[PDB]
Parts: sequence; C-alpha cells; structure tokens
Amino acid sequence: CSDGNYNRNASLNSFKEYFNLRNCTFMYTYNITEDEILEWFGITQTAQGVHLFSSRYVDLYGGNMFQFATLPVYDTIKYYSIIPHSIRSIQSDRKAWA
Amino acid sequence: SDDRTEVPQLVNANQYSPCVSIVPSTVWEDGDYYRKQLSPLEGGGWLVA
Amino acid sequence: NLTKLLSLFSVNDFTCSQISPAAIASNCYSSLILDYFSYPLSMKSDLSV
Amino acid sequence: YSLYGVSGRGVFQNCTAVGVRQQRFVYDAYQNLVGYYSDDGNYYCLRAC
Amino acid sequence: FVVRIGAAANSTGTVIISPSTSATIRKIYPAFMLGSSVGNFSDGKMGRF
Repeated sequence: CSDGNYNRNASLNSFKEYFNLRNCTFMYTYNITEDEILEWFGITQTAQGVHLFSSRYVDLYGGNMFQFATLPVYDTIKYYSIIPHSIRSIQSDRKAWA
Repeated sequence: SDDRTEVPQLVNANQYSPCVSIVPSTVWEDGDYYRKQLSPLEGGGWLVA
Repeated sequence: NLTKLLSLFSVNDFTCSQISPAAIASNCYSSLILDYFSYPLSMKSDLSV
Repeated sequence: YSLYGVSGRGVFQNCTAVGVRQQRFVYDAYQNLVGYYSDDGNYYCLRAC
Repeated sequence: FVVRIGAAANSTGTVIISPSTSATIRKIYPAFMLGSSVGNFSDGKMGRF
C-alpha cells in the first residue's frame, strides 16, 4: 500500500496460497475510489444470475443501493461464508478496521 | 432420516436440479441410478437420482 | 408401534435389505409381513440375505 | 414512443429534474411512467395520450 | 443479504489483537465465499466449498 503503487493482486495472491483456482468461468474487476465514506453492498440471485448492488456509484452520500453487476452464475447459491482477512502490519503500523 | 415422511424436490424456475451433482453430464445407460449420503448439516439421510 | 415390540425383547442384531432399520419404523406400507421363529444367536452367520 | 423497456404513447417534453438517473425510467406510484428517459442525456418527461 | 460497510470509520477503536491499543478506525471491505455445495476439509474442519 505504498503511495502510487498499490498491489492490486495482494489479496488474490494470498488466496491463491490456500487454493488453486481451476476452470474459472469469469474474473471481473470493479474499481473503487479510496475514501472513508459509509457504504452499503447487496447481493441477490435470480434465474438471470447473481446480482451485485452498491451505494457507491449512484448514491455515494446517501446509501441507496443500485445494481452494478449481474454475474453469470446460474447454479443456485445456497451457502456463503465471510472470508477472514488479516492485515500483515508491523506493530507500529497497526490500525483498527471498521 | 427415516422420520415419518419422504419428499420429491421440484426446482424453482431458473435453477438446476439438486441432483446435477451426482448425475453425469451424459447418462451411461438407461435406468442407471445415483446416490450420495448426506452430512448431518445437509440434513442427513441420502440424495438419490 | 414396532419400537414398542422391540422394547419387550433384547435385540442383538438388526440388518435390512433395500431399507434401513431407521426407515422401516417410519414409512407407511400397503402390506407388512412378520415371520417369527426360535433361532440361536450362534447361527447368525447363516441367517443372512 | 417505443422504448426498449416498454410500449406507450406520450408527449415528451424537456422537463426537470426528478429521478434516479442511473437506471432509466421514472414511475408515479402505478404502472405508468411519468416518464423521462430515454434520451441521451436529457429529461423527456412523458404524459398520457 | 445487504452489508453495512465502514460505519465506524474515523472514530477511535481498539486494534483487536492488542485490545489495550487504540487507533483511528479505517473502513475495510468485506470478502465472501458463496456456492451451491459445502462440506469439510480433509482434516475435518468445516467451510469447504
């Protein structure tokens, strides 16, 4: 996270240490402007695929969520988990994360 | 788990069968049958096709 | 009530074919046949499907 | 008009300024659309016949 | 589901791994794993998709 040279694959690389990714049907990226503003994210599914929602693009300052992607995932999602992230800071660089 | 009842699963529109995990992409021979024991978390009992 | 009947006796072995002991208590049927006789536990290996 | 989203018959006017502006209709509490979007990019609010 | 992200950003809070240490809270983004079929890893722990 050094100025002007953020590692855009840091988390992906860490994930690839625990799992090999095989037969990926898609990998999409969505750019995010850096700020400390409250936001809302949502996810639903229909026969059309998995729908992602965010307040960021259409209502950054108010929080209403709008659709920004439909993912071609047509096998019904039944389960989810939260992937734990840990920040490999040194002691003097420790922050609190919301 | 034997309980008192058994049910047949009907897919909602825009979804694959829960049995696509155990039925090959092409059936080898007419009338073949597939089974898979379920984890206690999945509900226990079996899945059958 | 079959678990009733099997609570009178001390039960030493329970195996089923094309069904389970759990399942055979639960389900409903159009016909149930019960065959009973004297038979020694020593000869369990000979009472098999 | 005949928008991709819906049919209809309306009198478009360059009105102001109420909507969502990211997806491209605006309704008024019923099935009807009152009515701008779609033009690129302005407010052509529609009316009934 | 919907997710409230970054609500405490800018306030003062603990560093978690060192509870006696406080710091300014920064927004962090969540990560999710979603799928159709789950079970256990080879050593028996849950969470395998």
